[PDB]
Amino acid sequence: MVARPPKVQVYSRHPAENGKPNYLNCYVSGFHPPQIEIDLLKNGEKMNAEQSDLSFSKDWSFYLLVHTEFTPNAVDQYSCRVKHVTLDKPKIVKWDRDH
Amino acid sequence: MGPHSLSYFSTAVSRPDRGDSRFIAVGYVDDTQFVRFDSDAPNPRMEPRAPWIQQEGQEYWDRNTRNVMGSAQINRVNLKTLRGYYNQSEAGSHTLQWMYGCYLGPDGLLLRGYDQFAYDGADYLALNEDLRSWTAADMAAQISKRKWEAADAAEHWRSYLQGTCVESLRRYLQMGKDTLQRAEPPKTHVTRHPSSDLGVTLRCWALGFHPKEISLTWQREGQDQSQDMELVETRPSGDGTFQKWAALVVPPGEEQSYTCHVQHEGLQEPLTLRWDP
Amino acid sequence: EFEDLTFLA
Repeated sequence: MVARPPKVQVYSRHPAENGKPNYLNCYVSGFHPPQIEIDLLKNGEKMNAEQSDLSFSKDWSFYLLVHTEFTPNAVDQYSCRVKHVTLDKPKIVKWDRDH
Repeated sequence: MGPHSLSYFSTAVSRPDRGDSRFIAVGYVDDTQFVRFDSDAPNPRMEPRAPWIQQEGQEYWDRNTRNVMGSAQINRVNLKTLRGYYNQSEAGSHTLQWMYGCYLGPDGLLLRGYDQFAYDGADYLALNEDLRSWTAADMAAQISKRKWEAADAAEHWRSYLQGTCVESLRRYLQMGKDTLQRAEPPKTHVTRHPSSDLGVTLRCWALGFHPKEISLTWQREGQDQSQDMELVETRPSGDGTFQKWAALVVPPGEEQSYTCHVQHEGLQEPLTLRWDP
Repeated sequence: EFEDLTFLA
């Protein structure tokens, strides 16, 4: 069968408030085969973030959660970068407070 | 509520360049992961992933470790066998996935059991609802089906799913009662966002809820708006709760003609909300 | 509780 591309969402655990500690999540789902690179970035540089144990949904597609602590402010930008056989260049999704 | 369940999800990947494979297994009660195993880990063991399973003693951890180690070995052989059935090259990596488990009925008996396989993402072989026969997807899977018929594999599965699986599930529900048997309702609100047209985006949020099952819909004058709505996949917060949202574009000035509707087992009845600045 | 007899395909 044909490979299945990843869906990507980037979002905070709690509503963001500048100066308050929080957690930053990149949830990646719907993909096959399971080889994948998922990086959370701060101003375009890789963060050292924890990755969940590989699992899958009832349609056999894989999902992973990458997460770390952060303190949002008025300056720093965050994003998630994903590499997979279905993607001809890296998929980059920007974090904003409204999604 | 809905029925509780115990499930295990395992992934085996061949690695021809290394002469080996990697096996990863995870166990869940409902939406809550509670164990893992990874054959690449040094000194590999079945390991706790929820606080309430750490009360099990050494015999439990040794027994579960021995049994999942044995499955990792058998699934390494199965990768080689399936490459042969499909006459595939020895140089490529392939994936064999396995899911099995039990749902609990309101009387304490098995509601539904399952045991199924996929190769490279496609259904391969599955135990039928009767727990007494198998369904194969192609001519390769028929070979495996005949071996399992000859070995009476279904009798073994029937015994495990009606007995050990249900019994274990009931013990775990008691050990984790304060978290597993408690529902938390969603916190809800509607936001408004300027949008690229002269249309405005409304976004209905549900936050902090458990279990993961939820409905979010939009109406205008009793009329469902699903055909023009963006609904994101339900996503983990990271602390055992979930999030979801539903958004649509509406004409400017007309925002309060639209209502968001939320249903969740934590709610005493369904919620209606609107843009409420 | 993990199953205890994984079958050869």
